[PDB]
Amino acid sequence: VLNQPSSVSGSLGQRVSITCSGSSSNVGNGYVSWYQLIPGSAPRTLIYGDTSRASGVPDRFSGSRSGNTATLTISSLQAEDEADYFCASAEDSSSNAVFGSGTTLTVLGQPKAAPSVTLFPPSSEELQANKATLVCLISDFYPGAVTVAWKADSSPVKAGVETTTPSKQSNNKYAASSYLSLTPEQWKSHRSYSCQVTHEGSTVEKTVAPTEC
Amino acid sequence: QVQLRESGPSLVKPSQTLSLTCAASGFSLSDKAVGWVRRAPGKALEWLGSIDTGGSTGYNPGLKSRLSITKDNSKSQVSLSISSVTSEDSATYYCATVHQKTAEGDKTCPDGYEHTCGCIGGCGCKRSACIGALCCQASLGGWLSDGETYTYEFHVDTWGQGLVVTVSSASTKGPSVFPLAPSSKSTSGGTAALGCLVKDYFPEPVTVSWNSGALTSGVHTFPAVLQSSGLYSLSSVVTVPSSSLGTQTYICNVNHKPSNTKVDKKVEPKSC
Repeated sequence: VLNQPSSVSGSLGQRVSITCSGSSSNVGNGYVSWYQLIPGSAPRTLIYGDTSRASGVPDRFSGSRSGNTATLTISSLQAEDEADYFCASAEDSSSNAVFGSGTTLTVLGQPKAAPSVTLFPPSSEELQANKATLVCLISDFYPGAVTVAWKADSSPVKAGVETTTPSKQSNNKYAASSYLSLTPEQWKSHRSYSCQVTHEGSTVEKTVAPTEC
Repeated sequence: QVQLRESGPSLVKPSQTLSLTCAASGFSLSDKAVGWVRRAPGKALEWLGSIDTGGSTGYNPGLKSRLSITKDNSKSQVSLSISSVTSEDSATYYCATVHQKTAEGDKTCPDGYEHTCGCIGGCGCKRSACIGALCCQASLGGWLSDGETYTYEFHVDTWGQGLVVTVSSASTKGPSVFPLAPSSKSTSGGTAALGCLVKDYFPEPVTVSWNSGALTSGVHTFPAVLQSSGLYSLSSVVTVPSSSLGTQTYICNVNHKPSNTKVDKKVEPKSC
């Protein structure tokens, strides 16, 4: 495995560099490639032959090499550049490729975006299947870190809660979802249930009630 | 355009053989080499192997004993088999066109070194600071560039979309699809969010479209949660005019290929 830093950070509009260290039998052979893996999207070839930009790669991505350490340099950093970056190089065979350990890029200076919360009650169909799921959908927020708490009436609920780790949407904002699984009896017996979404010190609470149909 | 499509089971039992297939389009398998690459959750890209235009295969040496790549130019397919898999083999699997070339004659000297022919024995590379005809000796950090300087070029050209594969002893489960109808208080003025709940399926992945793909704007399909039960759930919502919640047809198209399940769930408006 080629050695890369675990993570790097650069501010918006500025420039960051990611190194790729190996031996004279891989990186030294002078044909290093670079790949961009954005969460959810297919990998993208950035650089090949140390410095040649692949088809469609903007000029902002620059590759270089000195000896057994290659470097990817990203300039005019944009939020869309956050991704896992991997280098690669053949080793003793054109059909024996070695990848780097990967580097996570954090673009700094991105402004706060507050979450929008949509809470759905259990459908009538699910209740007839003798199940009940409350669905709390959380969209359009940055940074990708939320805490989700659930309330039955006004009492906290910890059992039956399943919450995703936030992941990045297409618009550079994050999405997350939280699910509360109940029996139809529990759902019907309470006056309401609440999803409380806390993001950057502020909490959005949405509430649903079995009485509403 | 060059396109690659992976197919095969998204679920394999431990110790079984995982077999995938890559469908080519936009080129001939007799013109480009095709290779396989996988990324396990959280880990780094890992090379698997490739088969060049001549049907000759190269593999990851640590995995070679368990790998096997075949090709049929006629059907325009590339296959991959991995034997005796375990949880370690759960990953997204890509096929891709790859560049592979062995080059010779690279007598260029690295940075900090200088090409010279005034060495004992002819031409080579010396440290730029070294002075004398012995600077191409190992004792002085140089070398003679005599004969065979084979350099190997590799890079992935066009990446496939990637097939999710889970290796587990847990059994498949098709999803329960439930409508997510907005009520009279959950709207958002001139628009409203309606959706579908895709509950308790195993393994990944699931896809959702709306109205057979004719409705794309305002569609937001959320990533799945992995529940303590080992089952997955995800939701997909679309934002539409509130005026049309009860006059326009809205249907989510759920596809869970691992269980061979498709559901078209028509979402009706709630009364209150």
